[PDB]
Amino acid sequence: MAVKVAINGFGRIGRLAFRRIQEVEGLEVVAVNDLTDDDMLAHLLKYDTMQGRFTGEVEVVDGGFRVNGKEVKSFSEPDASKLPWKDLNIDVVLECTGFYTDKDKAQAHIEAGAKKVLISAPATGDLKTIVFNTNHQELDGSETVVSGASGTTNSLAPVAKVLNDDFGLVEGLMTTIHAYTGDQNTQDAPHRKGDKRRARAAAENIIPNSTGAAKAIGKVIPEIDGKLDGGAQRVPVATGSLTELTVVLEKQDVTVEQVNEAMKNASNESFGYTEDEIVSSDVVGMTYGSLFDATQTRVMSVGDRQLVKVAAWYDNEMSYTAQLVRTLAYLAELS
Amino acid sequence: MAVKVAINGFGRIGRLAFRRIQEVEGLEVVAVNDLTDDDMLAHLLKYDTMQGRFTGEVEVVDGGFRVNGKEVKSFSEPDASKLPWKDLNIDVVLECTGFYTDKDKAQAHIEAGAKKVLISAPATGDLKTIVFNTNHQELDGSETVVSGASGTTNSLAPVAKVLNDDFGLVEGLMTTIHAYTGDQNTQDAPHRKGDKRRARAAAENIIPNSTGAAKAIGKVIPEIDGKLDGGAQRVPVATGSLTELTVVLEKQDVTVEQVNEAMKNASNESFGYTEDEIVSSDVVGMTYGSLFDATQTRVMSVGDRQLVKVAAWYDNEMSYTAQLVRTLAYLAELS
Amino acid sequence: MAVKVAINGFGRIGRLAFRRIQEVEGLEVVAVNDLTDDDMLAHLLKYDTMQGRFTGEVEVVDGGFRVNGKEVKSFSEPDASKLPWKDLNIDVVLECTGFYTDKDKAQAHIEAGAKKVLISAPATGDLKTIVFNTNHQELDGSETVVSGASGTTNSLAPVAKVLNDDFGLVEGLMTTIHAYTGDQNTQDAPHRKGDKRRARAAAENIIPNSTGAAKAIGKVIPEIDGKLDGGAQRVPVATGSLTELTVVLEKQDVTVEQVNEAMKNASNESFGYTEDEIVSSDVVGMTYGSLFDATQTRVMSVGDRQLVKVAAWYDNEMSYTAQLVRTLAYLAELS
Amino acid sequence: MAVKVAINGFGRIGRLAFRRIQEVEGLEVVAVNDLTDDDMLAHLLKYDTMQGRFTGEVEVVDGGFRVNGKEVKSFSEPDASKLPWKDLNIDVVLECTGFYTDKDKAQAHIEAGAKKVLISAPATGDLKTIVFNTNHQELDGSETVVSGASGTTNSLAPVAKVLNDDFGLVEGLMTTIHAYTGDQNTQDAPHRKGDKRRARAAAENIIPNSTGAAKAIGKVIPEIDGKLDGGAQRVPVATGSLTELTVVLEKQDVTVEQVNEAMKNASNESFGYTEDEIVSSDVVGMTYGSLFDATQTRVMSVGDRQLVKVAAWYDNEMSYTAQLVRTLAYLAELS
Ligand SMILES: NC(=O)c1ccc[n+]([C@@H]2O[C@H](COP(=O)([O-])OP(=O)(O)OC[C@H]3O[C@@H](n4cnc5c(N)ncnc54)[C@H](O)[C@@H]3O)[C@@H](O)[C@H]2O)c1
Ligand SMILES: NC(=O)c1ccc[n+]([C@@H]2O[C@H](COP(=O)([O-])OP(=O)(O)OC[C@H]3O[C@@H](n4cnc5c(N)ncnc54)[C@H](O)[C@@H]3O)[C@@H](O)[C@H]2O)c1
Ligand SMILES: NC(=O)c1ccc[n+]([C@@H]2O[C@H](COP(=O)([O-])OP(=O)(O)OC[C@H]3O[C@@H](n4cnc5c(N)ncnc54)[C@H](O)[C@@H]3O)[C@@H](O)[C@H]2O)c1
Ligand SMILES: NC(=O)c1ccc[n+]([C@@H]2O[C@H](COP(=O)([O-])OP(=O)(O)OC[C@H]3O[C@@H](n4cnc5c(N)ncnc54)[C@H](O)[C@@H]3O)[C@@H](O)[C@H]2O)c1
Ligand SMILES: [Cl-]
Repeated sequence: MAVKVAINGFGRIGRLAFRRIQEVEGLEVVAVNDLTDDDMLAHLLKYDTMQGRFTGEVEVVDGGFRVNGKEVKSFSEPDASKLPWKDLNIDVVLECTGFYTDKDKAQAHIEAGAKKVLISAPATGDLKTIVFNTNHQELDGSETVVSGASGTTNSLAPVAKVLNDDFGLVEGLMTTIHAYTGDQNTQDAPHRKGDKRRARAAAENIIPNSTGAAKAIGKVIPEIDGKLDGGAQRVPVATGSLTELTVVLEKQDVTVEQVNEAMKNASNESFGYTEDEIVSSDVVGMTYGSLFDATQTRVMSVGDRQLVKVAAWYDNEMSYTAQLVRTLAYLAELS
Repeated sequence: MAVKVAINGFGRIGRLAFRRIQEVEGLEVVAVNDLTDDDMLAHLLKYDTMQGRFTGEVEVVDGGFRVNGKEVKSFSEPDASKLPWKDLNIDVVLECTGFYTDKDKAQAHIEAGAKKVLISAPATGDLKTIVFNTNHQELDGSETVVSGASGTTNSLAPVAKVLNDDFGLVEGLMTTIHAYTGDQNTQDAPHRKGDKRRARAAAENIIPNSTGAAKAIGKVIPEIDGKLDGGAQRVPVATGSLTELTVVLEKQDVTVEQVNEAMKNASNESFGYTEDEIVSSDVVGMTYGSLFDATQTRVMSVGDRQLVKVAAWYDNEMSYTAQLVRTLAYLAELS
Repeated sequence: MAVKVAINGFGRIGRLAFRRIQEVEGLEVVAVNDLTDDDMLAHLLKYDTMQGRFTGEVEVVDGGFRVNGKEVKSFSEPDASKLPWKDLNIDVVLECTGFYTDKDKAQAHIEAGAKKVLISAPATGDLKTIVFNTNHQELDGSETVVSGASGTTNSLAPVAKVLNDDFGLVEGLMTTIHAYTGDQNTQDAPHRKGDKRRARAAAENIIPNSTGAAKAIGKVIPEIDGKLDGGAQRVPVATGSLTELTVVLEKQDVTVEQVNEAMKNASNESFGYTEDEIVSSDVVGMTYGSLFDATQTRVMSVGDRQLVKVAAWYDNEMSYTAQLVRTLAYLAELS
Repeated sequence: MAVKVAINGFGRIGRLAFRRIQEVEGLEVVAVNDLTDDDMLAHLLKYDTMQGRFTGEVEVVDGGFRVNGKEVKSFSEPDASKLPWKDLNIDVVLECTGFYTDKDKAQAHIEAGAKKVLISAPATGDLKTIVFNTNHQELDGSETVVSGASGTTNSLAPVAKVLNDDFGLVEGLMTTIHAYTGDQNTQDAPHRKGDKRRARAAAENIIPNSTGAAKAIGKVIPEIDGKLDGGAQRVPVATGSLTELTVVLEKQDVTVEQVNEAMKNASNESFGYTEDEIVSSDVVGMTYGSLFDATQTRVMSVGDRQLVKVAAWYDNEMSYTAQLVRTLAYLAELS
């Protein structure tokens, strides 16, 4: 039958990965783990502020919940090493808690009996960081623990690859205007990780913040390692984000048209192209990992010296989740 | 010299109580306790999203911080029983963590050496619940643990008293349209206390939620115990709230004017009166505990049967804080 | 073939009425009028911040736009008396500009050649005010200008009817906690109609405001004329709203359960029932005119005197639009 | 006595300039013009969602309003050529309506009798564009119509000057993450100027949009004419903005520290310097034209090739307004 998936952390990425799996044959979520009870899990699956009402039926049953007639087993175990993955025969854990973002920590799922772990974030340790349709083919099926990178990395990789392949990337700087996330406080309050900015009221501020997306791009595209860096501004939309990239290229006399054309030629189910004057809410729930926006391309030329600026939208939620689940499927399929 | 105050929980209420104590002679905050470091505390005192920049100078120093030339000792101790209150000679603890909202739990501060505790919230146990300028005179100086009630209770009490004194309260229902607070999640997520509504994205929803304010009004005004109940709708403003009360009265043929008049006559530093067409942002940072809005008075008469509706604004932060600090001062002065 | 509909004012209600007519056979929108060009119209139809991407294809063509292979003629004419309705054989104008909310003013469409007008708001003059599934049967086919009421009226009517039929309505008061609309300013600015509250930053305040919904309920349910009144708080969500109604009933010893069952028994495609602890975003895009929320029903009893409170959600946009289009269909079919 | 000022367009910039003039001696606002009545004007002066309650007393009087005992005459006249500026002896009109942003159009105030006009925006035609403390010394007193530039320009100019003087500006690109403003729609609607992005729900989207600030910088700093370009993202905060500038410099091996120090050395009352990890609400109401944020400086070095990124905050309202008022004072003082 299907690939057996357990989701660890039924949060934003967890539940959306659950929804998305509902429309990909060969994958079944058989178990979910988190820190709450079934009443709350079922409820947050059914209702979603940004992504909309869940389409199927959800019902609390014994030991978990039923979704469109399928039993999902649920657990409330903060220590992953104690999860009953061996008895459940879990083929892949989707690790979406935010607390196991390291090869050695995530290993706990393997000890508990899962065959492989896919982490919904950048992760430290000796493992591959994968953006689907940019470098998934670097997976060979011997990996046990894999990172699915970040929303920002997924928005940036296909854009950066085209810039480098077609024009030769000398260097660039990124800013991501990014929806606020669960890691920010509702009101000004002490922040768990001592970040004085993620401390502030999330929905009432433009908030500068760091991201590894550009700095660690070299893990996704080794041939440009060290050539990008940048940061983020977290702003008050609840999901939907934009990556602006300003670069220096080797090729001279570059034009808006050549850049846009090159992006369009690279488009697929991960990397979308648009020429419509859209805004963030238009990309909520979209399944492209990156939507290239040709209306935002600019070229500064002073004499023979040029800066090239481009921008790609991503739903930091659904865009990333759709990539995560593509990498999931590919990863499972290799065994 | 001054009354020695320690603040437990340097959060929204804690920091604002600190600010407000800066302009009230005879009160000095000598200690603060929370779960973070000085860098974070100093920072959140200096900067405040809704309430504005702190006016004085704040500098991180050894074992705490200096504010306008005064040393504040700071601690990072979750178990209150362990705080050095005896060494510091604490006269009153302002208990503003949200975790000691009960007479027996709050007792921990007394064991630790504080003479008295004032809790920035409704609290269970055998103790007095005080709304300044409605029933603060019920304090005699033999109390060790006192509750300052809630924001909503302070908004409501003075309105409820006038209605009862002047018209005879038969019964009523309340809804507070309330700013969202720190116990709501930033994004849809499991809620610590299992509340499926406080679980939702705070700044993106109208959220029905409970409040004891009306049900427990009888602790502040015994003679109307059991006559009020109601709830809240948490909405996306970061601070600033409104209490609507709909009531049945014993007196007949009541008019809008008679109600407004009676409210105006009862106005003081705690209970304000306005006839201007204001909106929530207008009351941010105000120091009335309750601002009666005459433009919102409504009287429904069918034959000889009437419903009377009124509304009072409050800054759930600063209004409550100003009331809290008035009570603190009165409380400390009684010994 | 189909009934020929022209939409006047391609705004929030106009474009959603357009979307909604795409899925109701026997109605075709053949013309649209507004104050802009086709580029803008096509665009606002394609992309909708709260209601999501339009599903079909939209293309600017000559003299209007093409939707799913169908030609829509578009005009840019502020004076309705000059629209080419006679030439286009318009059966019904859906009047959604906010500028023709009066029988005599709306008469301009009839002079221009439309057979009938349906107004997407309360309207003054000698005409029927219709809430589908509460009093649409009051239409006999001799009306030329009809009002579809307001979102609030549509949320309230079916609730008020069950209350009266099953308990005897004595009197009541309403508050609707309501998403902000286009008649509010983005920033504090002079307000076109002199309302000092609708003048304020819409997305940054809780804003009291008037509404005729309750006061004029007797146009929809004559037997309770004069027994309801109340107002609105406009709050920062971009669509989705809640009506709170506090009532006195002739029936004594009423329980929460009795009220809830009576509501459930009246449910249909206009009046939904829920027991889930939902929040405003959960109703965005729903097609019930009114969603009764059983979780919010309260009964305050003091001796034999009771106040009953209930609450019904409505997407002020899509709920109202769904009702408007049901009324449109029924209206057109009577001829 | 004082310089006589009239404010045309008592909008955000108009009212804030009015407040700010209350604390600059030698300036008196004697008259205000807009399109509303006195009730509305007085009210919007008193109450301000982001900027707070006005401190003095405001009272509607005959033919205007009284502020702190001073009579302000008010008018309701859309055609500036008809304003009674000669009878009032206006020395300067502050042109803040957004409808006279051109030398020839603004001439109308001169014909009506004003001696000089200062425009609260970029303006076309033969006139000087002034950022106070960057180029106000280019004013000689023979100017009759002057532009105060934009908030963005005022944020950018001092930053760009330091970059050019100390390192040699080769070229650069700018993005401003900007609070939404009054020219955006509350809900998705046709936009007055045909802009399909400014058409969208302002407080629910990240919205790319154009700005002349970088492109026209050469009007403020001639020696870098043509070297900058860029755009804006309008995001959901009601006021408070950030300018990010990414540049190529002549000087090689530039460091973060060198850049920051050079910015600190240039600081004055128009150009602030900070090393605190602040967020947008922290700059609401600040009087710096530009607040340089040292924590956001980055230097990307690949071999011998560098990009330098910096960022400066501004309250697009109060920062701009304080700059406008300083230019007003200097302008009037030259005659
Ligand atoms: N845009 C995004 O939200 C986004 C995009 C890509 C990746 N990510 C990453 O994915 C991860 C999750 O992000 P999120 O936004 O979904 O966070 P979230 O807070 O919504 O989800 C975390 C969930 O996991 C649960 N959890 C926490 N500790 C646990 C434990 N020890 N055992 C079991 N369950 C536990 C929490 O209760 C919560 O339900 C993070 O690493 C985040 O950085 C987020
Ligand atoms: N926010 C309001 O509108 C408001 C109004 C009236 C009353 N209150 C009440 O005041 C209390 C706190 O309110 P708040 O909004 O400031 O909460 P908050 O979210 O700001 O948190 C308060 C602080 O308590 C600290 N804390 C938590 N546990 C602690 C511990 N064990 N020891 C020491 N410090 C600890 C937290 O780190 C935080 O800084 C609550 O009881 C609340 O209901 C709040
Ligand atoms: N939006 C809601 O929540 C809601 C709910 C129920 C009823 N309504 C009512 O429907 C009507 C429209 O509401 P909306 O919120 O969709 O407004 P809106 O501002 O989005 O739409 C009005 C549209 O009509 C256009 N218009 C204005 N004058 C015109 C004219 N003279 N000729 C042609 N076009 C013109 C405007 O350009 C705009 O597109 C109002 O009466 C409103 O009260 C609104
Ligand atoms: N909002 C900002 O951050 C900001 C910053 C710098 C400059 N500006 C510029 O300042 C100008 C005004 O901006 P705003 O945001 O205060 O706009 P606003 O809409 O808030 O105020 C404009 C005012 O002009 C009045 N008005 C319009 N036409 C008029 C007429 N011809 N005669 C008399 N009064 C008229 C309106 O009633 C309104 O009060 C614009 O040119 C704008 O670009 C805005
Ligand atoms: Cl995150």
